[PDB]
Amino acid sequence: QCVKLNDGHFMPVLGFGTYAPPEVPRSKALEVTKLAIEAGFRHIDSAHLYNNEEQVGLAIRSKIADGSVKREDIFYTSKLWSTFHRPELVRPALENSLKKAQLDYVDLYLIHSPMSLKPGEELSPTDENGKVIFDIVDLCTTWEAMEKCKDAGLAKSIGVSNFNRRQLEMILNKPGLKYKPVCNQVECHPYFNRSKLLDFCKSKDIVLVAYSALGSQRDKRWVDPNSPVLLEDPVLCALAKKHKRTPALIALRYQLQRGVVVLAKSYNEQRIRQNVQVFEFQLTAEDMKAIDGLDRNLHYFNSDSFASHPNYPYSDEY
Ligand SMILES: NC(=O)c1ccc[n+]([C@@H]2O[C@H](COP(=O)([O-])OP(=O)(O)OC[C@H]3O[C@@H](n4cnc5c(N)ncnc54)[C@H](OP(=O)(O)O)[C@@H]3O)[C@@H](O)[C@H]2O)c1
Ligand SMILES: COc1ccc2c(c1)c(Cc1no[nH]c1=O)c(C)n2C(=O)c1ccc(Cl)cc1
Repeated sequence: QCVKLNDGHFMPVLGFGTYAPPEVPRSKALEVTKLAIEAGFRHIDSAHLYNNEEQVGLAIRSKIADGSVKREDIFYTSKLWSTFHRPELVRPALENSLKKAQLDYVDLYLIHSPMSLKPGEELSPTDENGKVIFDIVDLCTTWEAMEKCKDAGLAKSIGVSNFNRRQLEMILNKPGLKYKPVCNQVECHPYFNRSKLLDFCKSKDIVLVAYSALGSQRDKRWVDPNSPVLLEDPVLCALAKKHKRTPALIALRYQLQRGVVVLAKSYNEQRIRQNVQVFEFQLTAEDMKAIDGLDRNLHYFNSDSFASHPNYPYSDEY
């Protein structure tokens, strides 16, 4: 149940999403990561941004200690936050994630976003007028620092997140490149299916990893409440009824059959266990075309405050 990455390592094709908004107590991340491993999740997606790597690492430690898994059975992802793009900050940021999680390595380290921010430990640097402070960094130099993290053994694989085709090509065409990104983790669901970007990634042996594949958590700081609810889509709901599954399972299976590695966040014990049932049924070729028809170019995150960023990913066609 894995895909082979272009560096030879293997990534489980279903991943557990661990982000929860700050109102959720941090003990929950510990509890649900254990439930996820107990349910069969082996790929766990975290990040410095999520303020939960300590709890996710504790959950992994606990399941290793009780004999449920070994460390090599777990695929753990962290991400470099955008205030750490300057190359001298990359390894210290990774080492800090490893210390928090009490891991010797991450299986995957990503550049969280191409949209560089003012360097510092402050995650949301803002000016005297409350505006986020951008930074200008050559992401090829960030990538060179990521490559050194892989050679140092601290990350088994390295990749990117929220890149568009042009930004991927900047890395791929970098002189003296040693490691291609193994993946590009991007927003991907039936209302924003990234088919052109997926075709490009396939042509370069880069895995597309889908986040907000269930339509996001609809956080009201970020999500227009008038945006359509993905899991209420009539086509998804009709397919769920036809297959005797759930709209969530349809949305996850859609990604698996188009060669996309799919993440699924749930902090609910029964939904966690439901999502691993994605492997138990199949969509027909006609089902897949019907879902392909749902694309609305819908980004669940209101990105107006970032649209002026030089590395804003959504100005290009893809
Ligand atoms: N690289 C990035 O920039 C980036 C951005 C966004 C997300 N991510 C990663 O992707 C992960 C998931 O994306 P997401 O956080 O946007 O959430 P999601 O996977 O789109 O799921 C969204 C909501 O679906 C609900 N859900 C889960 N399973 C369900 C089921 N079987 N039936 C019905 N509802 C179900 C969950 O609510 P309950 O918890 O109540 O089940 C969750 O809040 C994140 O946790 C994070 O790891 C990365
Ligand atoms: C749909 O929800 C979204 C969408 C985008 C998101 C996020 C959640 C999150 C935060 C988060 N929540 O859960 N896990 C995560 O990492 C970030 C850090 N995003 C980006 O950086 C991003 C890239 C391009 C653009 Cl234009 C805007 C934002």
